[PDB]
Amino acid sequence: NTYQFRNMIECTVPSRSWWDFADYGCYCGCGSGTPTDDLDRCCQVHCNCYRQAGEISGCRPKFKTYTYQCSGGTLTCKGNNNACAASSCDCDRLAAICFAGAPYNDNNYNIDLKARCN
Amino acid sequence: NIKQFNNMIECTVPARSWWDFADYGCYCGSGSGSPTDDLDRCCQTHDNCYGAGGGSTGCAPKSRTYTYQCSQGTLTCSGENSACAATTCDCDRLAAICFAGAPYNDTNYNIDLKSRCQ
Ligand SMILES: CC(=O)N[C@@H]1[C@@H](O)[C@H](O)[C@@H](CO)O[C@H]1O
Ligand SMILES: [Zn+2]
Ligand SMILES: [Zn+2]
Repeated sequence: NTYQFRNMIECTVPSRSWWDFADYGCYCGCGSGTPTDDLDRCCQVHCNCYRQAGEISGCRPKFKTYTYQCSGGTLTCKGNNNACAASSCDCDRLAAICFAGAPYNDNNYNIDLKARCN
Repeated sequence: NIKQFNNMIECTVPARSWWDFADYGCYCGSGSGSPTDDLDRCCQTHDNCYGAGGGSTGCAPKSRTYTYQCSQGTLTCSGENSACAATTCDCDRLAAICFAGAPYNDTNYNIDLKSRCQ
């Protein structure tokens, strides 16, 4: 669920408030257009990841509670997870790890989506 | 679906595109915090409407394709829509209708959410 994903982020990127990713580029907040950079593409793969999970009957990625452990840059989705929960958890985790390896460009935060992603 | 909603929006507000609402206030885009104005509210209940519709078995708002019609600024959902389509459709036309009537404040577009949406 959203809350768990927020933790993975604080996990892999402690030097930043999860808000730093609530409105970055064209995808961190989820949308469309040309990803403005590596970090934005991270979010691009994450939205698409959520979209595939939605194809599993009854699966609401945004709300599905899953089992994971986030231990200092280390993220682990637990096996006790079902298809929906397992898929959701791997989306968030991979996105959290992805953020950790992509530079964060202050320019790309809160950009004009109408003009830049359309 | 959202493709149909994007267009519903233009039916009632042809002078604008859905993009003017993609990043407006604290909701038109996602969801969190205190509504900013009437417009930012139209979006709050739209999301709520979707949340109510998700409760409808097998119903996926952003993806369910419904049968609607736009005729000179006025929207109409057709009858042959399944329980899920009909609900989603209505959600969208009420939102579209709510957007046309609310005031659009440039000052509340592209806002720093990390400071106004806690
Ligand atoms: C609270 C939270 O983490 N919300 C995430 C956001 O961080 C992420 O940037 C965006 C795009 O992937 O998807 C949202 O669901
Ligand atoms: Zn452990
Ligand atoms: Zn923004």
